[PDB]
Amino acid sequence: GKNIQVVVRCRPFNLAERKASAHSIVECDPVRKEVSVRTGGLADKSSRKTYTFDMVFGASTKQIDVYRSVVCPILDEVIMGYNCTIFAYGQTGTGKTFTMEGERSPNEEYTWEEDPLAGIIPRTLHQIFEKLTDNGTEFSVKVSLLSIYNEELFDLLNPSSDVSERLQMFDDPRNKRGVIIKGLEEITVHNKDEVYQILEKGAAKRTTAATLMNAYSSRSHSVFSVTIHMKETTIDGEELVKIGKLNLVDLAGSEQSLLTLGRVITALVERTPHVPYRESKLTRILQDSLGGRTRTSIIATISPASLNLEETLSTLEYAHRAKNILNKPE
Ligand SMILES: Nc1ncnc2c1ncn2[C@@H]1O[C@H](COP(=O)(O)OP(=O)(O)O)[C@@H](O)[C@H]1O
Repeated sequence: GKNIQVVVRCRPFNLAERKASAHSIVECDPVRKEVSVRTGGLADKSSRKTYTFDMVFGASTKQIDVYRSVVCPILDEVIMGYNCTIFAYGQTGTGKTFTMEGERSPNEEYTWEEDPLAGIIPRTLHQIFEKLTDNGTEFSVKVSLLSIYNEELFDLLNPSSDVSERLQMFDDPRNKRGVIIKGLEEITVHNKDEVYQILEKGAAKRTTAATLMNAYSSRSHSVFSVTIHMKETTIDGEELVKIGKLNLVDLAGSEQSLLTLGRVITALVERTPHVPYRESKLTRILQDSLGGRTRTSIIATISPASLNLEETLSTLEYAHRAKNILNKPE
């Protein structure tokens, strides 16, 4: 079965949309894995758009269910020493941050499974520290967070010297599918909770970028990379080294790297040779994590409000395009 999982997640009405007495036009059916939009400016009951995906998560879907479906199979591959990428795609205010970062529950117990509102990124770190420690495998975990705007790279974690300088990138001679981003701040994570500091720094930096770059907030991609270094011995000296990399990507709604990414995924899905990784910064950076038949995931976040009709249709079309799944009968 395809190693490229494409899922749609529709959030619930917030409260503001409630004040604007927003109403629903999106029809979620997680059993048939279909999401339908009911069009009609002057009220239409003779044409509704339906899409099918690998998974459809309605408003009541809890974080752990999204995580268990999308991330678990993938983290499995990363722990085996492979490179994988999980994308979050959708316009602002649809649910990427909630899905990718979520809400913290400090002062509480845990188990990567019990955290009620933790997002993919924190929960991933949470499962990593729990899984590898229970297994008794020696490991280290470092992370980076870069931004892509107007096909230029920006380090969102570098402490000093960080008010506008670009990161440079060039292929590196010993992994033709990889590239080297010199100067890219890589922060080592000693315990799961340390990720919150990182995300805040990233967020602050992102807040500044917006005051310098027009529509940054809606035209930037972020790649949050977590590298896992593992090693197990055998009281004989036999060492097994595994280095895994998981890219958590936040894609800006289609309201360049986005164009090339859809052609690459489509190409991987259709098995067309010559996947155009080189035609954008994002696809060059992730090339080595969209390698063999590695596992890939794309979460499309949408709003259930009629007011976002066009945006939802936009997001859905893109997800549908990346991996075309034929609608079932009836
Ligand atoms: N599925 C959800 N369940 C409860 N609240 C959600 C859910 N998804 C998003 N939200 C809420 O929406 C807002 C966050 O949206 P956000 O994730 O930032 O969207 P985007 O990723 O487009 O920026 C907060 O109110 C957050 O609590």
